[PDB]
Amino acid sequence: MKITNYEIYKLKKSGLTNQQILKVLEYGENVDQELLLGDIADISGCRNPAVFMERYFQIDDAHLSKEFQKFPSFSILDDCYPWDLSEIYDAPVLLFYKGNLDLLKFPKVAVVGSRACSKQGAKSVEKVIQGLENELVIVSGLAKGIDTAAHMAALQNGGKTIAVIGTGLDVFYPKANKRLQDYIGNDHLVLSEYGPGEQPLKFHFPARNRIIAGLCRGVIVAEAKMRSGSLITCERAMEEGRDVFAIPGSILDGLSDGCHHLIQEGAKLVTSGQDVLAEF
Amino acid sequence: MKITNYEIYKLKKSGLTNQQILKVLEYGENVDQELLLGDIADISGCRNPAVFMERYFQIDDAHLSKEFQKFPSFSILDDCYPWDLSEIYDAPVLLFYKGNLDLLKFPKVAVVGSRACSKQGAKSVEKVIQGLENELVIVSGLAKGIDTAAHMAALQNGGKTIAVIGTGLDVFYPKANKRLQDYIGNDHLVLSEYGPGEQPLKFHFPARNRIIAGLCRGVIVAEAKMRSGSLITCERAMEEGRDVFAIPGSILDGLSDGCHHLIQEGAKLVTSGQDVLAEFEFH
Repeated sequence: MKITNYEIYKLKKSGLTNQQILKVLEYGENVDQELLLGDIADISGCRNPAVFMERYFQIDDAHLSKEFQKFPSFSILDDCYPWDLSEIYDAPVLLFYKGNLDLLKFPKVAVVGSRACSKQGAKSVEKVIQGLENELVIVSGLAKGIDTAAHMAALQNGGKTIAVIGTGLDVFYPKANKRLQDYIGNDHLVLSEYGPGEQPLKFHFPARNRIIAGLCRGVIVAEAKMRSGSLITCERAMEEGRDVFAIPGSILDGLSDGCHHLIQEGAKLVTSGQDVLAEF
Repeated sequence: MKITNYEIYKLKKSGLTNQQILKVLEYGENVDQELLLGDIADISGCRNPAVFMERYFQIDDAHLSKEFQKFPSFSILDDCYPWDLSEIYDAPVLLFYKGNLDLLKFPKVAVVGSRACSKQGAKSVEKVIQGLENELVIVSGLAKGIDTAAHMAALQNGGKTIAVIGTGLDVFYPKANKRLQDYIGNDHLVLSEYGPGEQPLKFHFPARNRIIAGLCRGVIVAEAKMRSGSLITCERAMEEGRDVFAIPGSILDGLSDGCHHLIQEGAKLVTSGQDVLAEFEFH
């Protein structure tokens, strides 16, 4: 069989992990993605090949084809799949989108931070983004706090933004961002690994963060704490050889302890967009 | 003539600069500071040797000896002069003091910053000093703002402080800090290059800063603005091979811009006294 983007989705639905599909596609390369089901089951390295195959055969192709086609997609096999993202560990094998794929061709910068951000924190992000002078596409995860402030700031400056989410492209999270998700979803770009109707499950968020970081050469931090999600994203981005740009804060409040730890560990302290641009 | 501490003061009063006296004392070493006036005038490298010698002879020794003896002193020739301060360019040749010289025997850290700091800036300095756990003598210049908060934090913790002033030991600048200067002079140590009745002249402050930095193995910055006095002290401390520990702040205020610039340039970002202690050069 020819492994198409629909087949990649069908393999995920049959129980194959992203790492298992990566092994299959790695082998399938020098054979033009023309592999037998018994070989796919073998190459994948899954526990019970007979269980995977049974799950594959039980799939109602008519009902799955409708589901797969609800939102457009692209895979690691497609030419449009960005270079920086392919280089990461566990690179997403298939991504569903809503918007203009042309945004993936321009230079990108990630922006992460506190879900419960201060008014100070949000202004700091805006100030840094304005100073970027629309030279970079703002990549963030649409969650409450500085993610929202980073999206809004790139929009107001007359530039372009990419959102990457932890739900299906039809589900909205956080509930308040429905309008903002819909807007970027038309004029800009919203990316997701999750199919229609998939819920904001806890594990989807650290997973989604891997894509935010992976898409960009650098990550901008603001108001990150000592054992926060933003810190984990930056520490993992540093491991992928990506630049971390940390915005400092007060040593009294506790809101910027992660940013300060990152700067001590080698990250670049940033005060303006020019500080970010000087490194890029 | 034998160059004594009184003679060093008399040379400063005759028009010789600190660098000029430093050249004289360097040459005078292998001759046990026994040089004649014509040689002192020559070695110093002053523009007009005849004018220096004239001025030296016009000095009323009785009036000057009373002035010199008003407050005790020590010079670069004395055993008590700290070795770290001797290593700087243009090391003070003579220092007048008020207090306990024993404080010069302990490990010291400089604390510099904004004259017009914020309440957050002062609390940042207090937090970092508290975390030092009285392991270091707090060296600062008695200026309003960060300097005052540095001295008070040392005092409250039950620690020791050294003040380096830009006036005479009987002059108080700023006027509001009189009680603090008087107390530091009583229980701690106040140092000055300036003789009795000398006023807070603008140039006295950058000069005084060279001693604050020179005395210590590290400098702590808080709320240093761009093109500020605190930044200049740190940039020169970095040139002298001293560690600079910068306390970060908001990127909005403009207050911590100098601290942020220093961190970018290689200075250590600090959040506690433990962060300072972790990287501090002791012996």
